[PDB]
Amino acid sequence: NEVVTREYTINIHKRIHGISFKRRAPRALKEIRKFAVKEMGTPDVRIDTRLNKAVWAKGVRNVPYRMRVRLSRKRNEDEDSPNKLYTLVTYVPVTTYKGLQTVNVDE
Amino acid sequence: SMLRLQKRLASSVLRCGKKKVWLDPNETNEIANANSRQQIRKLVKDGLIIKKPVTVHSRARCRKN
Amino acid sequence: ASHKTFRIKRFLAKKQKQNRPIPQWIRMKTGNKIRYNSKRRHWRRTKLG
Amino acid sequence: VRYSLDPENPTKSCKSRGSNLRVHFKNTRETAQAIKGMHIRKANKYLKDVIVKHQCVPFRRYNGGVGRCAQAKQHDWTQGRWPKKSAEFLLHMLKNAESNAELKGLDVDSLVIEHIQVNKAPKMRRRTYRAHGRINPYMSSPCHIEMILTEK
RNA sequence: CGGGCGCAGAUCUUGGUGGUAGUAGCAAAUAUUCAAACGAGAGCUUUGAAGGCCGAAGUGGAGAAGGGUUCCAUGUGAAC
Ligand SMILES: [Mg+2]
Ligand SMILES: [Mg+2]
Ligand SMILES: [Mg+2]
Ligand SMILES: [Mg+2]
Ligand SMILES: [Mg+2]
Repeated sequence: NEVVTREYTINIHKRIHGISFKRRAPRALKEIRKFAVKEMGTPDVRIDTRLNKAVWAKGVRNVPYRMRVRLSRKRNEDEDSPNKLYTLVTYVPVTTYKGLQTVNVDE
Repeated sequence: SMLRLQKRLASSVLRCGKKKVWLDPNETNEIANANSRQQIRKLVKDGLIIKKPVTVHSRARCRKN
Repeated sequence: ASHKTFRIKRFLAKKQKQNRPIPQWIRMKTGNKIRYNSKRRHWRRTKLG
Repeated sequence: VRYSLDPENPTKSCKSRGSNLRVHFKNTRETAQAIKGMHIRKANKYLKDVIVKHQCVPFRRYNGGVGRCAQAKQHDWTQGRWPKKSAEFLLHMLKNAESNAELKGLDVDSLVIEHIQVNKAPKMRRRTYRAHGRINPYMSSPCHIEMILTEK
C-alpha cells in the first residue's frame, strides 16, 4: 500500500564514522534523514523532536551507536507542496538492539 | 510572529531573565496581540506565559563530601 | 554624555531637526530640481565635532 | 525597449527585458549561453536542474579558476558550476516571456529561445577595508538581460 | 586681423574603463539541532524543545568621558 509504517534499526555508528566531534550529532540527523529517503522512497522527511532529543541525548560527539526508528509514510493532504507523501520519522525506545529485525506495525 | 517585545515585557513583569520566560508555542498568535505590560500580566494569569523554574544546582555531592 | 550644557543640547536640537528628508511636494515645486536632502547626516558615518 | 536582433517575424515572437538585475554578469552570461535555442520548457527544466545541481552550466569564457565537474562532459566541456542566482533570474524572465506570449496569443508550448544576451549594468559602489588604512572598491557587477522567444 | 591654436609619452592632470578575475578572499576566542509559526521567499527571524559556551577579574548588571536620538513602537525590505 501507499500509507505504510515500519520500524528500522539505524546503525548510526557506521554512518558518522570519521566525523569531527562538533558535527557527529548534526551529521547523524542528516544520515537519519537520508536513511528515511532511501528506505521510504519519498523526500520531505520530518524528524520527530523526540528523536532529535535521542540523537543529542549524550552531547554533540557521543551519539548512540544505534537507534530504533519508526518510519511512517503519510499523505501530505495539503496539495500546497509538490511531494504528495512524506515520511514522519519517530523515536522508539528499546532496552536492547540484539535481534531487532525490520518489522511493520499496525494501524 | 516576532515575539521579541513580549519576551522582553514578560521578563520585567515576572522579574526573571529572558531565559526563564516561557511563551506558549500553540498560542503565538494570542501572545502577539499583547503590546503592553497589562496584557502580558493577563497572559500570565491565563497560564500562557509562565516563569520557567531555576535549573537545579543541587549541593548534594559537596554536602556528601 | 547625559551631562550636557544648555548650549550643547540646544545645538544638538537644531541638528536633530535638520536631519529630516525634504517634503515630497518640494519636488513638484522646483521641478524636481532638489531631488533629496544632500545634508542628511548619520550618527555613525559623520560626527558633529 | 530597443532590443538587439529584432525578430524575423514579430507576430510569432515575444520579448522580455530586465535592467539593473543584481546577478553576477559573468555567471549569467554563461547561464544565458546555455539556454539558447532550447525550448521554453526545456530551458525551464534545465534551469531548475541547475538550482538542484543535477546538470551544470558550462563556463566557456569566464572560466578562470572555476572547477571541473562530471556534469560538464554533457556539454563537451571541462569546467562547469551551478549559478543558482543566475538560474533564478533567467527563470523569472522565462516566466515573464511565457506570459507575454499568452497575452500576444502565441503557442507557448512551441516557443524557442531565439535571442538571449546579457549586458553589463552600471556597477554598484561598495567598499572593503584593507590593511594599512586603505579602502578598496567592493563593486557589484549587475547585468541587463533581454531575450526573444519565437515559435517553431 | 588677433591667439589660452594642433600631443602618445612628462612615475603628466582629471574623468572613465580593462586584463588579472568569478581570482585572492569572506579561516582568532569549542556549537549547533529538531519542530512550529509568520511569510512570495527561511541554515540565519520568532517560539518551544534539545544539546553547548561566557562561568561573578562574565560574553552578567549599572555609570563616567565620548556619541547625540543611536532609546521606544510601527511600517518598509530600494540602498547600506
Ligand atoms: Mg565612530
Ligand atoms: Mg586604521
Ligand atoms: Mg595651449
Ligand atoms: Mg592622451
Ligand atoms: Mg523621532
